[PDB]
Amino acid sequence: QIQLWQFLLELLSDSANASCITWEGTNGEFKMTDPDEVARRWGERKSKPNMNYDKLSRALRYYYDKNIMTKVHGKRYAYKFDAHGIAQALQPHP
Amino acid sequence: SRLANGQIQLWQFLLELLSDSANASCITWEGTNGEFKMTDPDEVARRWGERKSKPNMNYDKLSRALRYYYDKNIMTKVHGKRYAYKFDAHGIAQALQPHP
Amino acid sequence: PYQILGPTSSRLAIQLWQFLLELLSDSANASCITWEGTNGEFKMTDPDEVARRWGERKSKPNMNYDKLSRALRYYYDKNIMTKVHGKRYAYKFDAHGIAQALQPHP
DNA sequence: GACCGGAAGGAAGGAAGTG
DNA sequence: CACTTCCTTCCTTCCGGTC
Repeated sequence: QIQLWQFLLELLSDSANASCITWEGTNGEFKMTDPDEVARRWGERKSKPNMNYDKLSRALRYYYDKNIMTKVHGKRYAYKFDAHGIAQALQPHP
Repeated sequence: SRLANGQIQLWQFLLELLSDSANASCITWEGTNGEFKMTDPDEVARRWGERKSKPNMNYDKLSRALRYYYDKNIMTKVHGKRYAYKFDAHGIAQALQPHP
Repeated sequence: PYQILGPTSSRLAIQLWQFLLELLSDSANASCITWEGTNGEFKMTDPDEVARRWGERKSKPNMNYDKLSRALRYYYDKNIMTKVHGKRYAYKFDAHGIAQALQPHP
């Protein structure tokens, strides 16, 4: 199915959807400017009327452990994709 | 369990680590009746990955596996303690020699 | 409803979809399973009861919902039934799938 | 309110065993 | 085959907590 981490890159790529989500430079760093709006779409996308930011953020926090993306400290609605994290998952040395 | 004799099952693999106290770092017992605790859930998960050739394995995915054992009655959650699961002898007994 | 009881009772004259419609026949089993719309949509109101029974009729214990559900998950591509999106324990039969299985018309 | 992480359980679909 | 078995993967859907 459509994975969340993918569905975010679906909207980040389109600069017309800068109202809800957009990049913030650094290195693969991004922000949700309208947190509710993001969750609202990811809701309808998966036939989910209840899906809010809390339920979405939970989904994102699992990626801290999967080592896909990390939370940008202090900065509100700030999540940064982890290159090394993703690189250590497709070039592993057990 | 030594009475085992497909691949290793999680409930089995855990009893392998529990038997040896060299692995007391990440997993260990907590009183009688098979109450056990994971003292480093991260470590346990990583080995269950090593054993099943699956480097991605993390608690969320491992833990989900344990939670399927509630209907098999193979092991149970200790509600009080964090990262603490209790085995069920009768469960693994019925799992090995089922009687209709 | 009555229309769907055509296929079910004609095959009754043992696969899992057959057994599910054997449960939907009459009622008193409404406690565990029943219909939504008579299009095909149906819900399991006690999933773990449906399971317990299905295991009993096949003479195999340790038959939970996950093991039953996985069986329904293979019916997706055979086109015997489909999932109802965002409805806990809700599935929908495909008449055109049951058609091919009862009568082969290539 | 944003943020953290258990914990439960759904739902999908691989992979190997059943008989 | 038509499942059964055992997951792995990916989340919703609650929480009781920190800040």
